[PDB]
Amino acid sequence: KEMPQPKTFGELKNLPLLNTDKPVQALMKIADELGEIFKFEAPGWVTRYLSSQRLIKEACDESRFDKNLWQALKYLRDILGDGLGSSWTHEKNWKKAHNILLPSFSQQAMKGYHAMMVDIAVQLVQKWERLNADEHIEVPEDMTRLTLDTIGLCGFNYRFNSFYRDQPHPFITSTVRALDEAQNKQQRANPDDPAYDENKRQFQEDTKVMNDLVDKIIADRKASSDDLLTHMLNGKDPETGEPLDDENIRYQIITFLIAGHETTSGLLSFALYFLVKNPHVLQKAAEEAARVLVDPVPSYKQVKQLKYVGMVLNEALRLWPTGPWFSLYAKEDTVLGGEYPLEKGDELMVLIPQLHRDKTIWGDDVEEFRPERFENPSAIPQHAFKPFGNGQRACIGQQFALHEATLVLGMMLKHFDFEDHTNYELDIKETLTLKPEGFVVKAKSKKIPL
Ligand code: HEM
Ligand SMILES: C[C@]12CC[C@H]3[C@@H](CCC4=CC(=O)CC[C@@]43C)[C@@H]1CC[C@@H]2O
Repeated sequence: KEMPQPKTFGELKNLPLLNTDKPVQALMKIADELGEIFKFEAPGWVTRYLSSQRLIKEACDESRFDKNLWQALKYLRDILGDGLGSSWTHEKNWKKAHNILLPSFSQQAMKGYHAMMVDIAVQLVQKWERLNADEHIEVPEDMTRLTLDTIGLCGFNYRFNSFYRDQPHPFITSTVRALDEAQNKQQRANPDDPAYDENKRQFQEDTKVMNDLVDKIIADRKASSDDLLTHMLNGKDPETGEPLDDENIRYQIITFLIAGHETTSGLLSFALYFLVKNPHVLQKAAEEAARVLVDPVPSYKQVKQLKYVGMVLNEALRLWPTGPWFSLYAKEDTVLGGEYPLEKGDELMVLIPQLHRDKTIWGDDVEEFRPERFENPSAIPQHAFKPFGNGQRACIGQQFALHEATLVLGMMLKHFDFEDHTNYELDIKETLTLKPEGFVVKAKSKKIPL
C-alpha cells in the first residue's frame, strides 16, 4: 500500500540522490534496493519509477495513462517545440504531424530507403577496409557517422558527409552538449541561479548550430525527392485537412535529425560490444551474414532474412535500450497494481533497462547476452520488451532503426573479423541516450569485395 521511497535530504527531498552523470544506472540501483516501484521527489517535480512488467503493463493502458513530458523532455522543448516526440498527445500538432509523417515509415517507404542506407553502409565498410595495420576503430564515433548520414540522406536528401571528417560533425557535438544540458538541468535545485548562465548561453549556441543546419537543408531542397522533408512541406493531415506550418516544420527537422541518429548508433555499438564479449554468439551471427549476404550489395529481401542478426539487436536492446526512459501520467484517478492509488496527473517513469531485467519474465539469467531469447518473438509476454516505448506514442522510427542496424551489422560481420584488443571495460555514458563510451576494436578484413 505505502509506496517505497529513498531517503530525503530536507528541502532537497530526493534530488541529491541523482547528482551523477549516470542517472539511469543510479536509478536502477535504487530499484534494486526498493523494488518494482518507488516514489522520487525533487523540489520541482515528483515521479514514480516503475520496473516490473506487472506494473508497466498497466501503465501502458492508454485508456488510463497518456505520455508525459518528463523534466528533461520539457527542457528539450526549448529546441524541439511541439515536434513529434516533445509534444503532448493532446497538442494539435502531435496528431497532425503523426498523420502527415507516418507514411514516411511504411514498409514501402523502407524499401525506398534501402539503397540510400546501403550507400552509407558501404562508406563505413570502405573506411574500415582502408585503415592501416597500426590503427583501430572508435566504434560509437563511426556508428554515429553512419547513423547521422543515413537519416540525412534518407530523410532529407542531404549529405552530412560524416566519413569525410575526422572529428564529429558539429551537429553531433551540439546534439550531445544540448542533451547533456537537459539531463544535467534536472539535477539542479535552483536552475535559474546565475551559476548556470554559461550553461544557458552554451545551450542557445547549440540551438543556433541546429537551426543553421535546418536552414541549409531547407535551402538545399529549394535548390534541387519523396522523403520526410517532402511530406513536411507538401503533406496535408487527412483529418484536419491542414499542413504543418513553417515553425513546426523546423521543429520536426531537428527532431528527426536528432532522434534518427543517436539511439541507433548506441544500439549498433552495444551490439558489437556484446558480440566481441561473446565470441560464440559473434560466430553464429557471422555465419548467418555469410550465408545470407551472397551478393556484393545486400538486397532489401536479404536484410529481412538476417533473423539471427535481428535477434542480436533485440537482445542488445533488452540489456541496454538506448533511449532508456518513457514517462506516463494518470489520465484520471486510478489504483496501480491494486495497491498504489494514483491521482489524476500523477507521473510515472518506466525504467526500461530494469523492466528488461524482470526475472519473473526472463528467468534468472537476465544479465546473460543470449539472442536465442528472441528466437520466437510471439513467446515474449505483452509489454515485457519496450525499447521503443508504447502505444500511439511509440517510436515512429522503430522499423527504420532496425532495418538500418540489421543491414549494417550484417555487412560488418560479413566483411571483418573483430578483436577486443584492449579488453574493453564497459563504461556507459548517459546523455539521455546510452552508449558504450570509449569502445574500440580492431577489424581484420575478410577481403570480400564490395
Ligand atoms: C534503436 C533505435 C531507437 C530507439 C531505442 C528508440 C526509442 C524510442 C522511444 C523509447 C520512444 C518513446 C519516447 C517517449 O515515450 O517519450 C521513441 C519515440 C520516437 N522516436 Fe525513436 N528510437 C529509435 C530510433 C529512432 C529513429 C531511427 C527515429 C527516426 C527516424 C526515431 C524517431 C522517434 C520519434 C520522432 C519519436 C516520437 C514519436 C511520437 O511521439 O509520435 N527513433 N523512440
Ligand atoms: C524528443 C524526441 C523523442 C524523445 C527522445 C529525444 C532524444 C533523447 C531521448 C532519450 C531517451 O533516453 C529517451 C527518449 C528521448 C527523450 C527525441 C529527440 C526528438 C524526438 O521527438
